[PDB]
Amino acid sequence: SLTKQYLSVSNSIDETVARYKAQFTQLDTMMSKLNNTSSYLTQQFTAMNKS
Amino acid sequence: LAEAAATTTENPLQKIDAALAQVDTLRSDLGAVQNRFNSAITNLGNTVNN
Repeated sequence: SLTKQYLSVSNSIDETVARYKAQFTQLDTMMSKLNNTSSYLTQQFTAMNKS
Repeated sequence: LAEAAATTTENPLQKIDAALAQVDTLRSDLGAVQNRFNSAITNLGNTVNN
């Protein structure tokens, strides 16, 4: 009953932790994309201004 | 206000278990709503990006 409730709450908590971490992972992938794009945009500006 | 007891009460388990059932049902509902909250959050993140 009590250690049982612990089993249940541990399980539920674990589900929640996986959820949070997964959200963070996807968000960071989006970050990767945008960072790369903006970085090459920046180099292009620097060169074409050096022009 | 609650009154005093003049006699011993019968079938107390048939009331305690009913109270426990009520508590279990409420806890189930509370746990459930969090899943909807999380699904909504994920969907909102996707929609915001789009």
